[PDB]
Amino acid sequence: VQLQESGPSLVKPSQTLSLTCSVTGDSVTSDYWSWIRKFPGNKLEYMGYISYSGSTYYHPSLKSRISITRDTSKNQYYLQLNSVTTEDTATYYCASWGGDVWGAGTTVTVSSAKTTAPSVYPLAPVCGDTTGSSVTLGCLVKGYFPEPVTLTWNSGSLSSGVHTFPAVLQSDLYTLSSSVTVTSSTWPSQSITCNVAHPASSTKVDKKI
Amino acid sequence: DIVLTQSPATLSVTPGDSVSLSCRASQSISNNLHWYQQKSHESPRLLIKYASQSISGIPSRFSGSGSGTDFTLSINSVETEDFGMYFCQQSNSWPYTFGGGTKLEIKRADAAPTVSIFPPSSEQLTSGGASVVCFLNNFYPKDINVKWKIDGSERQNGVLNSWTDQDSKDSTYSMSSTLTLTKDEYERHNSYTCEATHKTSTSPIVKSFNRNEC
Repeated sequence: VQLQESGPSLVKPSQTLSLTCSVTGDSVTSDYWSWIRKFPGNKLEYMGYISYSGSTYYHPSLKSRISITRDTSKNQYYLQLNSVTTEDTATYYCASWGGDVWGAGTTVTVSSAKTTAPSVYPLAPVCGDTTGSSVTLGCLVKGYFPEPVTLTWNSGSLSSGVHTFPAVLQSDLYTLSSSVTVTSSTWPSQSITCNVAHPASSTKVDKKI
Repeated sequence: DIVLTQSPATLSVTPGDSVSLSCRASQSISNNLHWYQQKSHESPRLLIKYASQSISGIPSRFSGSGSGTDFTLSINSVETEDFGMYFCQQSNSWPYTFGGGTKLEIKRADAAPTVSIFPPSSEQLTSGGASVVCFLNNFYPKDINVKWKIDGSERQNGVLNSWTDQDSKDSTYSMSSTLTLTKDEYERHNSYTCEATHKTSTSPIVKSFNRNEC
């Protein structure tokens, strides 16, 4: 048995979120199936399930906003959730009612933001924290959408001592930062550049610290 | 709805140790409890059927027990592959519900964080923004408190934090704290401070700077 979700990874507030679960190695008829979503902070929610015949049960917190259907022919079942809000942003999974088999899961983001290239800012030391054996530099990636961005240092030749943090939602836009630490005597003598690629906006920027 | 309380929040162990995770139900749920494991960017994997029934393909080190309100998941000899999230699931009442989850992490020597503070860049300032960034790197445990002070007064508004996953190498954690102000507000204060408190010491690590000067 093999499951796989599919559908848009980005939906606008008030619109309808739709997803498909393609079943393999079995028929949706010979078993019961469900939809599970994971909210940020590791919060799992059992959305509902459909029987071997087609009967359905939904989670009351989803109050008729939700709809689960199926197509024995194509051997797939579906999920529809109307008038979503940002609070519906999450990783969605389809798995056998028993939790026996699962799909890799798929992320769906609810936001009305438009594609936006990030602002990249060089984070250089305060002229007073340059007296240790090591020194850390930084890079602030601010105001982009949607995720993700790919950040490297010196086009990837610099990787040890690097901490690139998960992005967070600032003003309906994403912000992320990264630090790099090298032996103090090598900077600024041996230059360090922050490289940020944002595929969605077909952009890439390099800021030499 | 049935509230499932899993405890502890996070369990720090060393490979080989025998550990157990607790899950308390808000209502009596008989033996309608199941256990799942979820590793980084991976989907939930079933471990135990109905409180203690075994699942084919699941290593024998895993076992479950309990009924009524208290349930327990046990792992005889923890393996490096076992670190991740563990959730219990109520299928007794509707809607089905999951516990808050317990994070099984690898224990390591406590490590003090290396702290650095960075003033807004000229480019951002030109754009009317002023983000003051603070990096607290390679520390353990993850529990840490960071406070921001503007001219000696603690500032809570405008702060956004972000933590990395436990490093798959040195088992440490790192964190980023950013205080975002407008240039207007940033230029009306003098000293900015990033103060971190970690169990490794009762003395706070303090990093600061004073505007324009240095």
